[PDB]
Formats: sequence, C-alpha cells, structure tokens
Amino acid sequence: RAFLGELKTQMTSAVREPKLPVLAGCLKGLSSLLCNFTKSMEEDPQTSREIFNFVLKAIRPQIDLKRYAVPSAGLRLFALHASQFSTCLLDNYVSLFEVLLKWCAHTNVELKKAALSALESFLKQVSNMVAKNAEMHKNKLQYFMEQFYGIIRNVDSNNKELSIAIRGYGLFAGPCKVINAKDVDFM
Amino acid sequence: GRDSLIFLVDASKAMFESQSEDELTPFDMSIQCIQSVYISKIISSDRDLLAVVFYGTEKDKNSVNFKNIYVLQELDNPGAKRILELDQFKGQQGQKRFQDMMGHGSDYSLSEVLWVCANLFSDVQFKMSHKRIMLFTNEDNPHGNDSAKASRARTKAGDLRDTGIFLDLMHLKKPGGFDISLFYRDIISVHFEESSKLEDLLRKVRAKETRKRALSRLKLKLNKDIVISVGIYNLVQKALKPPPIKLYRETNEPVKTKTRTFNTSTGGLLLPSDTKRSQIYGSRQIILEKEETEELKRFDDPGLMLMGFKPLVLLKKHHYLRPSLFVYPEESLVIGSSTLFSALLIKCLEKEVAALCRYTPRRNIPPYFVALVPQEEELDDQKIQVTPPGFQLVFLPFADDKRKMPFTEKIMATPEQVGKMKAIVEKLRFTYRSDSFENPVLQQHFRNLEALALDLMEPEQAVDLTLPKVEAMNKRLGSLVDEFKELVYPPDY
Amino acid sequence: NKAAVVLCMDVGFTMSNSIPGIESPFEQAKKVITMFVQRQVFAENKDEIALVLFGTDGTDNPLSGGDQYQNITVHRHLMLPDFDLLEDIESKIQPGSQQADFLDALIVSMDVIQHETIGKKFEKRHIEIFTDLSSRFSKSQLDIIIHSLKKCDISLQFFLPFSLGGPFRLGGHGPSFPLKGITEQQKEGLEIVKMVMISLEGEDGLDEIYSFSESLRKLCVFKKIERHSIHWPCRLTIGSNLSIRIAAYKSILQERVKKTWTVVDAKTLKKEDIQKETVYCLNDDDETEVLKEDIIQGFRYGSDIVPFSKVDEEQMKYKSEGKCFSVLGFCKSSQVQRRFFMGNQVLKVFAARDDEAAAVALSSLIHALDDLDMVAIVRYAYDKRANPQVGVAFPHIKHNYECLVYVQLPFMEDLRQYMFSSLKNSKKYAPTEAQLNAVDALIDSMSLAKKDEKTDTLEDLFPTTKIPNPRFQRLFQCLLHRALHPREPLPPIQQHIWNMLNPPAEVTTKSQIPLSKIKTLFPLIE
DNA sequence: CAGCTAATGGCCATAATACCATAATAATAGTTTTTA
DNA sequence: TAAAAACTATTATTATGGTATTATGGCCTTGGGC
Repeated sequence: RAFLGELKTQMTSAVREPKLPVLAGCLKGLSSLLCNFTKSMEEDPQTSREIFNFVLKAIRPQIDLKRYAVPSAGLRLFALHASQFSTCLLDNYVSLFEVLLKWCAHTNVELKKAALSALESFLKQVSNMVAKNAEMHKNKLQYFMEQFYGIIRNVDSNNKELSIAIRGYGLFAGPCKVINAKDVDFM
Repeated sequence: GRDSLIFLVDASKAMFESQSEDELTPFDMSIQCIQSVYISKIISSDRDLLAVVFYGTEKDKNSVNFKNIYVLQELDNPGAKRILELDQFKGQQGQKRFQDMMGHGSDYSLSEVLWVCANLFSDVQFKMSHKRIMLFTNEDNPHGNDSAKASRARTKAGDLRDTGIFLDLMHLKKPGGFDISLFYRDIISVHFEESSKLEDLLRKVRAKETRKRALSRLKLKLNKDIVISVGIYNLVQKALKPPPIKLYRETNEPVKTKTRTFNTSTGGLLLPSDTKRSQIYGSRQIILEKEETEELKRFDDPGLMLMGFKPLVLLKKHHYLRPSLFVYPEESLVIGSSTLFSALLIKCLEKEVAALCRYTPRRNIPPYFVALVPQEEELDDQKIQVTPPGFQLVFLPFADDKRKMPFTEKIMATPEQVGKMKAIVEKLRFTYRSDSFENPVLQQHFRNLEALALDLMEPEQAVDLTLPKVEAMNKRLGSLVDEFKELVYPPDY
Repeated sequence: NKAAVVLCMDVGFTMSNSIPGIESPFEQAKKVITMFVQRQVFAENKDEIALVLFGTDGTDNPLSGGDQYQNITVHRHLMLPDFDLLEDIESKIQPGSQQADFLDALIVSMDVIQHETIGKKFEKRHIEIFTDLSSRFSKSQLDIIIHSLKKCDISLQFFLPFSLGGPFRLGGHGPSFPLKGITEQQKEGLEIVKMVMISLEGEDGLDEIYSFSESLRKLCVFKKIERHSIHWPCRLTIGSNLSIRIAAYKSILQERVKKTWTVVDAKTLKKEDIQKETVYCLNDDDETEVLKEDIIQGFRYGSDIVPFSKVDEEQMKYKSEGKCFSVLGFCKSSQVQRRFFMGNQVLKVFAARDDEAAAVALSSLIHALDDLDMVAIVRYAYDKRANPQVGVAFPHIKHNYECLVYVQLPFMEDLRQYMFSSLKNSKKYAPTEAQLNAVDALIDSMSLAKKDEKTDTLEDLFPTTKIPNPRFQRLFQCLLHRALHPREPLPPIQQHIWNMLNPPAEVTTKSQIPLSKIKTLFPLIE
C-alpha cells in the first residue's frame, strides 16, 4: 500500500507522469496482491483505473510495447470482484473502456491481444452484474450495451480485422440471459 | 579520458652510479622524481595512470623477455604500499640493494626500449588520452659502435611520436645541466614556461587537483524564438577533498553502511509515504509533500533566458556572493552564437553592457536572477587565457544579500598620512600572480596522508606563504608604521 | 527584533476604488500588509502588532467620543504572534468603507505604542499609516502627535496608490500607473502627510512616502527595526609591523532555509515514529551488520585504500589557533579580475572603535589603496570556534561610508582551463554586420539600465536590489496558502511574482521588432 | 570579598554530511527491411 | 505469417559535482542581597 501510495504520487508532479518501469512492477506483482485481496473497495479501483488511463499516450515510451505491456497483463489478470469495480464507474467508464480498446487495438503494435483480453473480460464482469441486475442494469445495461453497440453495427460497414472476435463476445455480452429484461429476440 | 603518465630511467651503465660524484647518483635524483609525480597524484589524485620501469640493466622485469630491462609496476592510479613498495629505492644502501638485488647495468638497445615502455602503453585497458613519458638519463652517447642503433633511434622514434606517445629528457644535470645539444632531438619527443627540474614538479603538484572536466550541459533560450545551449563549467568549485570515507576499524574495510527509516516508536519501519516534509511554528505543525516541496520550486525548467543588458560598471562591489563558476556558451552544437555570441560579447562589452539571465539549475530549482557579464577573450602570443570567452555568471544582489549591514558615521583621514601611506604600501605591495595561492591548511592533511602513503616520520612539510614573512615586513618597509602609529595616536594598542 | 509594530490602515471608499490593472487600494493593503503577516511568520523574533482600523464602518478604541475616534476600531493587541492572528486576515478583512480622519488614527496609534509597550519591553518601535489620503484632513494635533511619537521613537511609513512625482506592475519596477491618476483630494492629503513626515523624521520622509504597489516592488518595511551586524573580534595584522583590533562584519552572503522541510511523520505528523536508520554494515560476503558505529576514518584514493583514523586526523592536523586576520600583502588592481574575485560570504569590516584613531589611519591606508587600485591580501581565521582560513579583501568605496570586505582569494587550483579554440577565430563564422548592428540597437532597446533622472543613474529594468528571489517568496505563497488553507495543488503564483520575474515591456516591446530581426536575420540549425 | 559567580541562559561558523543530480562514455533495445 | 540484421533511437554508466542537509561548531548571555 506504500508502493501503491508513492506511485500514486509519482504519477502526479514529475512531468505529470510516473516512472512506468515502476508502475509496471507495482501493478505487476500487484497481480498476486489483488489475487490475495478479497474485495478491494476504496482507492484501489482508482489506482488501477488511473494507471491504465495514464498508459494511454506516448509518455516515456520504453520498448514501447512495455508501455503497453504495463496494462497488458494489468487489466487481464485483474478479474477480481475487487476487479468488479467500475461497475461503480462503468457508464462513465465504458467510454474509457473502448477508449483504451481503440487505443492499443488501433495502436499499431505487437500486443493487441491484451486489449482483446480485458475487453472480453471486464466486459464480462459488466455482463455478470448485468446478469445480476435489472435495476442498475436495464437502462445502464442499455447504456454500456449501446456504447459497444455502436461497435456492434460498426463491424457491418468497416474492416476491424481480428476485432471481429471482439464483437461476438459483446455480441454475446448483449444477449446473455438478457432477452428477459431486454429482448435479444432478433439477436 | 583518464590518461597515461610514465616514469623511466635510462641505463647504459654508469647511470645508476653517481658518476663518482659526491652528492648523489642523478639516478637517485630521478628516483625521488618518480616518487614526486607518483606521490603527486596522491594529492592531485589523478585517474591518470602512472608508470615505473627501468631498463638497460643486468636482470629483467618484463613480459617482453629481453635483456637489460625491468618493469617496476604496471600502469596505475597509485597505492599506499605501491608507494611504500617503491619506497625502498632511496639511499645508498637502497641504491645498491635496489641495483644488485635487481641487478644493475650491462647493456641496452634503444628503440627496443622504446617499444618497451611503449609496450607499457600496451598496458592500457582503459580510457586514457595523454601519452606522456619521461626518460631519466645523462647519456651523452647512446652508442657510437652500432649506428644502426642510431638509425633505429631516428627510425622507431618517429613511430612512437607518431604513436602519439611522448618522452622527453628534462635537463637533469649531466654537467652544465647538460653540455650536449648536437644530435639530440630523437631523445625527446595557454601560454606557459618550462623548467629543467623536479622542484617545480614537487611544489607545483603539492596541492594540485583535477584537470579535464566539463559535464552538465544546460541551455539558454535567448528570446522565446531563438536558441543557445549553455555549457556549465567550474573554473573551480572552491575545490575540496574527496571527503572522509567510511571504513570500519580493525576490518579496515568500507562499512557499506546503509540508511533508511525504521519506525522510531514501534520497532517497525518508516517509508517516504509514511512521512512528508514539514514546516512547523508556534502551535501549528504544517506538513507538505517532499514532492510538494520539490515541485514548489517549479517555474520554468533548467535553462536560461537573456533577461537584458546592463552597464558593466553599474555594479562593481556594492556586493558579492557565491561565484560564477564559468559557463561557456556552447558553440559546436548550437553555433552562430559563434557569430551571435561573438559579436554579442564584442559589442556588449563595447557597450559596457551585459546580458542578464534567470538561471535555473539542474533538475529545476527555484531559479534566480543573475547577471551575465560578457566575458572577453584574452590570449597572448602563446595564448595565456585569463578570460576564456564567455560570460561572467553574475549573481544578482537580493534581499538576503542586504538582509543586514550597518550604517553609521565615519571619521576620516588626512593627506599627511597618504603621502607616506602610498609608498608604505609600495613596500607592502607585491605584483602577486595567478599562482601559489591556496588554503594549504587543508593540503597539510593530504600531507598527513602522504605519511601513510610513504609510511614515514614527518610530512613533506613544504612551504607556501599564506602567512607573511617578518624579515621582509620589518625589512623593506621598516618601522615607518611607527610614524603612522604616533601620527594621531598614543595607542597603548 | 524585540519590538512593537503599529499598522495603521485604510480600508475605506477610496481604498475601495474600483481601479483597472493593479488591485484596489485596500486589496493592495491586505496584500502588502499580509506580506507583513508573512514576514512576521518569517521574522520568528519578538515583534508585536496592535491594530488601528480606519476606512472601516465602526469604532473600537479607548475613547469612542471626542469627534475624533470616529471610525477607529481596535482589532488586535501587541502580542508574540500566533496563527489565529494569521487567521484574522483570512476572516475579518473586507472592503469596509466609512471614514475616519488622519490625526485620529495617528493619536490612536500613539496610544497603541503608549500603554501596551508599557509592560512590554521594546527597544525599537514604528507606526505606519497606510492610507490613500481621502478625507477632510485634520492639521490640528499634527506636530503634537509627531514629536510625541518622537518621544515614542516612532519611525514612520505611508502607503497610497501612486508616486509623489505590458501591464503596470503591482510589484517590481518602480511606480506603475498613469502618473496623474492621483485624485487631487489625495494630493492635499499628500501635503498633509508631507507635513507630518517633514515634521517627525525630516523632509527626507517624502521619499519615505510610499505606495501600496511600490510596497510590492520594494523590501521597504524590511529595513526599519533590526539589529546591525555584530562585531567580529580579532586583529587585522598589517605586517609584523602593524596589528589592529578590528570588527569584521558579514556583508553579502547567501540565504538558506528556515528548516529542512521537516521530514517527520505522516498520518500523525508525530516525530516519535521518526528517525533514520544508522544501518552500518560489514563490507563484503554477506557484509553483515556492524554495531557500535565507531569505525576508522579512512579512504581509498588512487588505487589505494586510505586506512586512517579521526585520531591521526585531529593530532596530525596543523591549523590556525582560534582566530586571526592578517594582511598577507597588497597588489594593484590592473592584472586583477572580477571572476577572479571568488567567494560567497563577504565581510564589511568596520572598526573596533572608541579609540577610533587606527580607523582614521585605516582610512589613510584605504585611500592609499583606492588611488592606486590596490587590493588586500589577508589571512582570516573566524573567531568564535576554531577555524583557519585565508582570502582576499578589498576596500569598497561609497562616499558616505566605506569598509574593506573579506572575500575568498581564488586559490591557485581554482582555475579550470580547456583546449578551447578561440572565438578570436570566427573564420568559420561571420555574417554581414548589417544584422549585427541592428540587434545592437536592440541591445539598447533591451538595455535594462538606461540613463534616467538625468542623474546618470541608469535604472536597470530588473534593478536587482529590493526585488527578491523566488525560493523563499514562492514558498511564502505556499505558506499563507497551505498554512492558512487546507492542502491544495500549486498555490497562487500571483504575477507580481512574475512581474518581478519579467522585465518591463517598454524595453521588451522595443525588443519586439528586434525580436523579429533575430528570427529573420539570425537563423537556427539542428 | 572582592565582586557573583560561572557555567547558566544562547549559538553562530564551519566543516562535514546529505541529496541529488549530470557526461563522460560506453549498452540497450528498437522499430523498419524483406523472407519466408 | 513471422522472421533476419538492422544501423538507428532509446533509456540505460557514472565522477563529479554541486546543491541541500546534518551536526554542533566553542562562544556570548543569566543570574541575586550578601
């Protein structure tokens, strides 16, 4: 929680940017840490959340996929119910979600797959409380739903390459149990 | 980068002998010369490496496996019992024992010796630049017998100079200090003078220190629209020692002590997180981040700005404080400030005007207002440089500078005094110099370390005058200070 | 110091004048006066303040009647400062507008000195009436208050929005406002204060007439109450011939912090948890802990470890004694160079006087130096605790009073020198002059000091001096902000800051088209 | 006693220390190239 | 598709400083009716 803290700091006042080697580690083994957490709540969502959100430009690009390697496993291994988090921030987030998606996805690189991974994944967690929620997922369901849905039909007229896989899962993630509260019948 | 410097003694035969002269073998004089530079680089503490080798002799020390040689040591920054290890070699007991125990003199062959010591330039594994060697000889005749050896002198010689490798012969007293001019060129290899002896070497390097250094390179934006990058330079730092180093007691070895923070209440630890950087007064403790502090510096960035132009004479000393060290504006990288900076200094000096800047030290700082006098460019025939072209990095005066200084009345003197006072000072004046100026009282300790270096009784205990000499004070001027004393007062001091 | 401080302040209507550019005069008043607040937190001494409020809407004071005392409020009482006294700035302050008269707050300020300093021992005192001089001005009791505050040993100040004679800075670079912006009501008040000041400390006080904005340009209040440099006892030896008891004095020298940024705890702030780790180790091969910190004191140098102790240090060390100052000789100034004036700490050196004779003969040798451009070569061993040193020292001459200043003679090692190819060789760089001359004319337009006043005092824009340096100022803004308000990001940089930071744009404007000829005539590479 | 000591109250310079922060060089990796 | 070098760039190196900081540094200030 120190390392958490002083990197939370180093992200701030030095050229607005941390030392990404140092986040790569913090998050890196923070993998295992989270694996052991049992439901982080307060800071940590923002911790992660931030780190990825700041991974999103040319910053101090080092082995530039390293820049991308930071989130690579970073979101990935973070499957927790603590990693069920931006379900707090989602309708906001999913914006950011696809922003990173488009980001590295379209960023011409040798690790796309990570994107795809967490994409599907936090995508899933979404889908999961969605599966558990009519209240916060009926509309806000259809919020995130349509968020991606622009991509759903986006595939029809465009060339997404491997991103096709993407849709299907979201093309699933739309219809999960969902025809109950939101009819996927035509789906 | 950290270079080569080389001791060598010639040998034909009689050299290690005294020429039967009743003072010393000039061989030995050389011995203390070796002592003097190798020791010298204790003081100067030079990452230059030093060489000790002889040749022309009975037995050998070498890896080249030929007659009439000895290595002494391979290239080194010095060592204490490298010093001691060589310290056996003074004294007639040590003359001889050194000689015979190693064997002393048979024959030699010259350029063979060249690539000998040269092939100590083989010894380089590291970054050196200066190839500088010294032969110790009175030899008038290398040989008459085989002039193929002479052609070998004039032959490999040019190679080794062409090798950039340079040995000369200082004037070491063969009689007349030498009587030979004649064939001698081959034997040997910013306005100054030269000398024939070691004494200059001795004292000159008694306090001496680092030479090749230029490191951290800043910039100056002139306006927002135009460029210079600025070389930071230390004419000196007010040079100090490499400071006391941690070595534990009987173990003698570096402590490799470390430091962090345990919790000072509970037996736990502490972390920079766990703490912060505070100011406290009165009731209120106030705590703000080591970051918050270090970026509260922030205004622009390390770099510099022409802030204007001022009369040079505007400020002489109403004032003074922490020096300019000397920034030379870089012109290779950014040139045209070759021209720009050139005529800048030309005419701003002509204007008696200067370029003010706000200097922003390294990894930021709060920056500060500091004038830059244009520094003129002074070179003579051989180009003594007192004023490397540049800027005086002129701190501006500020509140703290003036934070306090008293003012009250002053009662004033009369010309009756000055009539004498002037010439009195003419007796008290000296033309001074650039040189022989220091705070040796710190030097005296790397004397005190010269001790363990040689492991001997009392230091060099050398002489600079940082203290006035009474015979001259009471000599040239005299007691006319009496006249002054009773001029207006019966002091009783 | 140890003192009482009377801030006599106008918040009223004309202090509330809506004004372009620089802030309104009462806004100015809490800006400068609260920099007084700053510097009180930055004084950290015995200084007190009891407050005379005018321009306010109300009256608080020993008598409320008299036809005076009108709009005279007593907020504060002379006390060793405290942070609540900081907070009253953050609390009470407003654009309170209603009128007192001037002799009213002048005699109230008198009492502020009177009865509180009674019972509070203060060697120096001051009363400072900061007002734009809008009222019906009482000339009645003027000289009474004036020489009675002489009895109260009151040095005196006044702030207002103007001078007696590319923005207009609220601080830095002299009077800034359209020069005639004075409302002439405030010029009759100007005459009033003229009388008061010419009466107490003399007519010189008409320069001691100040504004609030120049109060942000200068240090002005800084030099009032405070101790002079303290005698440094020893003898300057002039030859084995002459030795003299003298007073060395520290003249120009570098500031530093008031504390390290106390590194102590977070989440508590309690230093109890706080200390660093000794952690002395063995050297190699698991190199484990070592205890009983003591070690030999040694080095490597060269290739050689330098085993040694602190003992052999202490003993084997030659030194000075406890002190000394001895002329080492003299020289002309011709061969001599400013760069080759080195040091940081500088000593104005005045007499051990009373028996001042050798200070007079000192003057003799001084003008023996100045005629002939003669410089002093002197050992100096600082007195109070055990140190040798040696350095240059030189007389500075400013007609009214002069001293010799001890400074470091740059020492023979002190010259680094390179292989640098001469700029005397431009043979690879020359343009047409035709640009060079023009940008010279720029160098004039950018000449910071040009001849002013026809005193031949070229007023250097950036005239050094009362214009400070950030580190402290910067912090100070951090200090009022965070000290007086919760944690935040970067605090106000208020451009009076950058006013100071940046020269005036008449010069700069005069650079603009020359700033053009730079880019045009002078290209770039890379 | 004589005058109160005299180490009390205070503490500035230092040197030391630290952080802390770069070129003098020397590496990494690096993203392109087709090839397969 | 990778897959090859690839001369490029990077960020890596300290030695050397400078800050900045520590520390008291051996001194000037405090005391009481006999």
